[PDB]
Amino acid sequence: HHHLANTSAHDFSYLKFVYNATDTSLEGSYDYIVIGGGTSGCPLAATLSEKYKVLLLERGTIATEYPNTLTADGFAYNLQQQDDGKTPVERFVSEDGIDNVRARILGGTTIINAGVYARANISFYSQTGIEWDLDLVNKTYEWVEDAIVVKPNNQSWQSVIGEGFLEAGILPDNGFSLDHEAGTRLTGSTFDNNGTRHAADELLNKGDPNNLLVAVQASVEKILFSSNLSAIGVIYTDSDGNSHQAFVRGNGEVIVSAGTIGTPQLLLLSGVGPESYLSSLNITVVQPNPYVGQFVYDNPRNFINILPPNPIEASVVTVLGIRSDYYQVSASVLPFSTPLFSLFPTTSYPLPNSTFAHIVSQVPGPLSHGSVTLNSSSDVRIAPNIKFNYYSNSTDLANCVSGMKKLGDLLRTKALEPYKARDVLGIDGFNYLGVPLPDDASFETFCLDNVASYWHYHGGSLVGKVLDDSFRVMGIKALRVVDASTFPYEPNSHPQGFYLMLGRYVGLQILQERS
Ligand SMILES: Cc1cc2nc3c(=O)[nH]c(=O)nc-3n(C[C@H](O)[C@H](O)[C@H](O)COP(=O)(O)OP(=O)(O)OC[C@H]3O[C@@H](n4cnc5c(N)ncnc54)[C@H](O)[C@@H]3O)c2cc1C
Ligand SMILES: *[C@@H]1O[C@H](CO)[C@@H](O)[C@H](O)[C@H]1NC(C)=O
Ligand SMILES: *[C@@H]1O[C@H](CO)[C@@H](O)[C@H](O)[C@H]1NC(C)=O
Ligand SMILES: *[C@@H]1O[C@H](CO)[C@@H](O)[C@H](O)[C@H]1NC(C)=O
Ligand SMILES: *[C@@H]1O[C@H](CO)[C@@H](O)[C@H](O)[C@H]1NC(C)=O
Ligand SMILES: *[C@@H]1O[C@H](CO)[C@@H](O)[C@H](O)[C@H]1NC(C)=O
Ligand SMILES: *[C@@H]1O[C@H](CO)[C@@H](O)[C@H](O)[C@H]1NC(C)=O
Ligand SMILES: CC1(C)OCc2cc(C=O)ccc2O1
Repeated sequence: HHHLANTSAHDFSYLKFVYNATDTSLEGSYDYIVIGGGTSGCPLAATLSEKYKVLLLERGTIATEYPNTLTADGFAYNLQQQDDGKTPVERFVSEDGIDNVRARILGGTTIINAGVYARANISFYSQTGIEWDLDLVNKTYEWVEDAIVVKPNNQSWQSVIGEGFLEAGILPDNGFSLDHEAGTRLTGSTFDNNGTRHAADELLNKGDPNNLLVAVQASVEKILFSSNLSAIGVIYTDSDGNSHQAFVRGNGEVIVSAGTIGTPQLLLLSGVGPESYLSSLNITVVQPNPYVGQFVYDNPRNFINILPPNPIEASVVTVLGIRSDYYQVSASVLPFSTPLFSLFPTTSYPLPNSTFAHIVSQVPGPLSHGSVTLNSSSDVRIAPNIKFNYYSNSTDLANCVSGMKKLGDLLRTKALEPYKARDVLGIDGFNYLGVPLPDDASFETFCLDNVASYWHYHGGSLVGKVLDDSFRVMGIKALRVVDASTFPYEPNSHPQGFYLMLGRYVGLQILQERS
């Protein structure tokens, strides 16, 4: 952990090569175009720029425009803020009826998230069947961590929860570790010890400023193809609504890094997707693939909220309780009168009047899946439909049962006993905001009725379905996808670490292949 970042201001040096998409001089040929300046997109573009001319296209603006994105304290503000179409948080509702958000900003979801940093479960690599260069994976983790990851300071609530998890039998004590392993640990954070947010945008600082150009408020509308099927370029619109073209040249490539929602949307809009679905919308099929926008996953979040009789200190999540069937954390939260959109699954949820502990469990996988479909066959700014089918798979429900029973165990610990309003023997001694924990039937109803998004959604452009083991779109030359659309299961409890790593790792695979 010699390599970890220090406390330091958010580094915006890269703004020297960030331009408004209104600049027509950006139009032309590049070696690489990366669509979406997010978690995977930024480190991929920075890596490619070491040797090649790169255009990164991001639909959102720069984080300096929304200062509440740059601190731990600002986290709530971004979810409370109304979505006017320009804000870094884009609000949506799944067809399941569950409120949710995605990022719309340079840096992607790393600019709005809860900061928790972990490496992938070391078993993930062989699970995929991809021939990963495991030494390069680990060096690439250190390259991310060196830039943006700290060892968090002590926070009283995280220490309480950590003692609780251990007392509740989530063993062993792993101390401070970045690794996803069974047991309780302090993990890394992309919030520094001063509360400054560090994010994927800062990895642009590792790019070559002579080779990397970033266009912001660049809404990529279509992938352009040859007339040997190859991606050749993009159409993108600017904030005034004027259109622009950029192309790749020679052995160059287009990479889509537009996220679980944005990637399948743009593939479908560009005629890459299920023949009968695109034909039904009169979208000309460039490449039939029955799986674009299929196998879209949202790991369930289930939770209780306790209202201690004495104030607790607010904390960022740093302490994790990991089993193979559930991943658990808790945030301590200040009261608010404006709700944090998607913290609770609907807008009709009680407001807290005092500090509360949000105590949560995450279902692994999950095994339930749904799909992304177009709402508009022409306009990328119109959000696609998304459905996750929470708990349609009974293994997911069985796992939520186990998780909720373990949160029961946690509330019974000596660790949590001081946070009860009444010194009675049972967990009815706590005061709850919303529904308290309840044989399995009542745990099942609790799981089904009170599910929220963990925000760790993934899928829609899966390796083995749409992509090969090199992240290439099967049947198309010069087109890759690198982002959370690529895997049907989580790499770990907190996937930003994996997707930051993946952007640079695939960039290095691209540079090697080209040698
Ligand atoms: C509120 C919240 C909290 C979270 N907390 C954590 C946590 O603490 N730790 C953790 O590990 N994970 C966390 N996650 C999950 C994790 O951050 C995400 O899974 C991950 O960042 C996704 O990376 P991505 O590259 O797939 O997408 P993104 O990072 O969202 O990148 C996609 C980018 O593409 C852009 N875009 C989309 N369509 C287009 C288009 N057509 N043209 C141009 N640009 C486009 C978007 O604006 C965006 O910037 C959280 C998620 C949320 C929503
Ligand atoms: C780009 O320029 C337009 C005016 O042409 C302006 O409205 C918009 O805010 C600018 N966006 C950025 C990111 O500078
Ligand atoms: C990669 O790092 C992990 C710790 O994150 C370690 O368990 C593993 O042995 C390393 N693998 C290789 C091939 O070095
Ligand atoms: C597609 O176009 C045909 C005309 O060629 C029309 O009959 C059909 O209704 C159209 N479908 C859609 C969904 O636009
Ligand atoms: C790590 O990954 C493998 C799935 O490949 C799994 O068998 C194991 O449960 C996972 N462990 C944890 C603690 O998530
Ligand atoms: C577009 O979005 C709304 C959800 O807000 C939905 O009711 C409507 O039917 C959608 N249109 C299509 C074609 O899916
Ligand atoms: C759940 O998931 C697996 C696919 O992984 C499948 O075998 C099983 O049939 C599904 N279960 C239910 C209850 O649908
Ligand atoms: C938003 C708030 C209140 O603080 C951060 C937070 C983070 C996780 C991530 O594992 C889950 C829940 C949560 O709650």
